[PDB]
Amino acid sequence: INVELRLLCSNKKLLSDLSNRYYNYLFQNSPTAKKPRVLQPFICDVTTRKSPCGQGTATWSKYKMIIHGRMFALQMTHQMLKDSAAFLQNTDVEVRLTLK
Amino acid sequence: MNKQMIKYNADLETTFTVERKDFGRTNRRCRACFAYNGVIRKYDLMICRRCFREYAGDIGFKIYD
Amino acid sequence: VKRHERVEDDIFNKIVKDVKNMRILTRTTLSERYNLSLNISIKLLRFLEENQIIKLISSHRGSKIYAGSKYEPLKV
Amino acid sequence: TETSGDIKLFGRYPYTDLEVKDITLEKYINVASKVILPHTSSRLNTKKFGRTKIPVVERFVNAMMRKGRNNGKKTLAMRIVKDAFFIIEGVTGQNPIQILVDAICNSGPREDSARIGKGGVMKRSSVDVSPLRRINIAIFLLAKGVRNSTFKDIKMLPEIIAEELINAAKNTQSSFAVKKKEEIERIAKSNR
Amino acid sequence: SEEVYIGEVLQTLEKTGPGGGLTMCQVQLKDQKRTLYRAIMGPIAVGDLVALLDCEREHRRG
Amino acid sequence: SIAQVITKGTRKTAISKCVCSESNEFQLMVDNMTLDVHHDNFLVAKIKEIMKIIGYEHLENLKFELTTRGGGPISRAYAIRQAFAKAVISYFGKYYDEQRKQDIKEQIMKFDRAALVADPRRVEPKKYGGPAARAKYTKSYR
Amino acid sequence: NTEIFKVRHDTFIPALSEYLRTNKTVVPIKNFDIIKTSRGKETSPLDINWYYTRAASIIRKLLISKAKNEKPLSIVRFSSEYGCAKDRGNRPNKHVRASKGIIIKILNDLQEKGWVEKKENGWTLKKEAEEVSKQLIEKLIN
Amino acid sequence: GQIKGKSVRTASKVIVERYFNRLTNDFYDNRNVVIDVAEIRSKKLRNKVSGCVTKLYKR
RNA sequence: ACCUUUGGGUUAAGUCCGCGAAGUAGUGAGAUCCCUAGGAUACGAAAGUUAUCGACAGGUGUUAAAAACACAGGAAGGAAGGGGCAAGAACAGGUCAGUGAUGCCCUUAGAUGGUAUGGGCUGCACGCGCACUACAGUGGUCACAGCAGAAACAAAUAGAAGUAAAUGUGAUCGAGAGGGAAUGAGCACUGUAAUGUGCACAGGAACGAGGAAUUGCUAGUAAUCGUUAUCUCAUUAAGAAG
Ligand SMILES: [Zn+2]
Repeated sequence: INVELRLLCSNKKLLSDLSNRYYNYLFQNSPTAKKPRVLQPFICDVTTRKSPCGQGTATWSKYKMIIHGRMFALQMTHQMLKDSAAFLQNTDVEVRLTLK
Repeated sequence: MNKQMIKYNADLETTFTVERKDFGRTNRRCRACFAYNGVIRKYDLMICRRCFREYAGDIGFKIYD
Repeated sequence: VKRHERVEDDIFNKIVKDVKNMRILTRTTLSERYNLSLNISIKLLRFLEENQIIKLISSHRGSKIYAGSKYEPLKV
Repeated sequence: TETSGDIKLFGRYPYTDLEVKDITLEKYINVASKVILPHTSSRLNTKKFGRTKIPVVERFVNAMMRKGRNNGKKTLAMRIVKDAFFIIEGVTGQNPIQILVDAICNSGPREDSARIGKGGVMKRSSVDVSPLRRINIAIFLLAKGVRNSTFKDIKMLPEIIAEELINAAKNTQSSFAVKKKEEIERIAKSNR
Repeated sequence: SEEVYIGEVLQTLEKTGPGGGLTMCQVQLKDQKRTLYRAIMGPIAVGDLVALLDCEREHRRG
Repeated sequence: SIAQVITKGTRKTAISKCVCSESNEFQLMVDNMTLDVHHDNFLVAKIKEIMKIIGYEHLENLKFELTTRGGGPISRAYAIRQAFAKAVISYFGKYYDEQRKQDIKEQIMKFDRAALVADPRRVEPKKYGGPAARAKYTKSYR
Repeated sequence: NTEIFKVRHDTFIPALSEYLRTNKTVVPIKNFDIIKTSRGKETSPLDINWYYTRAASIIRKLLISKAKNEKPLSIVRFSSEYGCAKDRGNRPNKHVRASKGIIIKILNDLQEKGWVEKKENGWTLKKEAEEVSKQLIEKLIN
Repeated sequence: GQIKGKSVRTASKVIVERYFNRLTNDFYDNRNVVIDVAEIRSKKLRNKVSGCVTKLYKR
């Protein structure tokens, strides 16, 4: 019955498009469709001096990479899970599944 | 490599083996340039602060704020 | 001259006569008028507040304040 | 706990029937705003005359957080002044608040020394102070007198607060703050 | 001795002095015909009351 | 079910929640302690201040439990004071006539707006080249 | 009910301390008169009966933990509860734990009297230790 | 400094000559009209345009 | 060869308003992101999360235009606050000890190339730059409570890394009972190796608020107080970055 699908992605526009596409698919099948849950973004960061030597005013930069994520929890029969999984390929988004 | 050393006990007749722990600069050389100084070790990078800034945008890091 | 570690009989006698008609009195007064140390101004002051000769009016943390026979508060 | 009536300072003091008693000062001394505890976070400092609307005893505790090491210790200041009001209310016999008001009235210098010369050398002259500056200096002097008096002396700090404020309200030579007000006015007159 | 005159400020004119510390002001005395020009150094608002030691000393430059 | 409302009050990084309920007797608890047992007097002063601008007859037949997390000792007292203040107005609007809500609100607004609205004030982030938000490290010349 | 919160800590900790000493339920560590409570402390305690104030406060930690239905208390938890700021010369002060040996001895004494039961992940109260506290409070508030 | 900048004053001046009768003394009417007619891609700009247009309309 | 013309008001900004032998479009600013603060009618049955919305000098008052203050309501009010990005031209400014970026000169088995065991970079007459504890009582000591940014913690009988600290109450000590520098015989830990670190007992130096000079800082700012599941890191922070 239940499935939880994690769409994980370090680009916001892609994840927004792919989730809108999958939401449209859900509402076109109409199994009591719903929005995705927007997850707390993972943020990995590094802070370093700009100059390659000691000279000048010490100026510092913070680089941070953001891994966005969205979860769909959903009700489907096993055939529809097996058949719909054909949607979950050729994406820069990484896709993962949980089941009970 | 985990190197091993022999050592003798107080009798100077019985022998035992002990392992050398890998620590310090000797194995943490920059993956782009072999440098021993200013290596960022976080997130399992092993890249120096000079090399990082030219490649950061290829890896996918950005300055948001 | 340095401070003292006794309240001898004649200092004791005259302090009773002096503590009446004084208003608010405190650890320092006994130790800066007479020659007593802080460690013997506490003990004498605590004694007089058991004898009903003085009355305590504050004791917040270590800051501690007393009143003698010609104190009179505000009125509404 | 102690009361279920109207708002009184430290839950003890009347908070009514208060007179400034110098028309030059009237608008600049807030004894209106009924507050239980001399603490507010009201963000008036980012305004043109907003630091004149802060209540009186508030301005007076702020003056204590000084000598460097005591920066930020506003609870400690409240603890200190609470005790001083007990000493003063007792000693004087009148609302500690009217003692504080009269201390300010006397302790502000009315005339001052300043450089006037623009198109040449700067020559000193007497000048006349505004209402607002007059009260700003009063608090400053009352505070500076207290701080330096207590430094390496056996007496308790809340007691020194009561010594100075009574005397100041009574305009006596005994006050550090009052003496220094005389000095400034005498030098101002010398350069008149 | 405590001689004093109370005067009402009617106008302010110019920020004045090294660093612009003073303000040139026009003041009328409360119980006399006299109207003066004076420099004052605190912040001043129109309609303030100020206490003077002399009714005569003047800043003629106005 | 028993008549109830819930409110939230914020100061710096302290957050507090107040639940308010019908009762035969006026009751107030903070950190599970009553006002006559609680260990910090600044909190008790800030509570009895707001309880007196509101009339005692408006707090009658009503019970309060306050819980809080975050910030520090001074900030939490103001956080608690807002949570308490908003509960009475919320209850009057929901369970009595709306004129009494308006009347009470005029009194609190005349006293202190910051009892019913939250200050948006927070600590500013540290920048590089200084010890704190704005202060710079010492430049030298010779 | 959560009966413990109805009385003030600085009346309860001194009250139980006498009931302990008059029944000798806990026995002092060797050299209690010269040992310090932590490496962060400057000198040994001013009260000779400090060991009993520890025993009285340990049962209080457990009563309130039971009242709030927390997870059982560990030897590490208690060591951080009693911790302090250690003086280090010419360096900033630093937070340091209490010494475990005192706490271990108290908990093993209380085990032998049947006052404290060891669980797989901490220590917990027992019926007798709850009822002593109950019967004390019922006099003490009156 | 709260000065409007060149494109904002230019668009303001053109719209009042092109659609004058459609405009009123009201900020919200004027904001509705610029939301309706214009290409402007952020509410940040069209809040400023309708501000200047209702400042002109009085004069 | 060159100038586009009379230099009057405004803004952070030729940002703009007047007037003209000039007039029309662009770059730079600006606009244009991201984070922090408020907002369900959306989602969940757990009790939170996210949000195309919200502020424009708009209102009133200031009598050319352009801007402006001061009030007021408002979660936010004059570039909302804080970052981030960021013209043209320059400089014989720094780095060849970051670079399988690099021209030209030099060395190259008795090496100016590698490795190993040791020693130095840490030496000490002395002049300078930047930090840390202080010089006490608005203190020291004993106990007991109790609160962050949130959430991680075998065991330990004197003691030998960890979940705040300032702080709140009671005791105590009483004006070098402040302070912990050089040093002794020990007891443990990390390590291949102590020279490094922890612990106990001693020991107890200068310093009693700093000459000529000199450095930042306008509000949740400066200063205080701890803390780093941040960076260095076997073990070592009195350094940076939060
Ligand atoms: Zn590199």
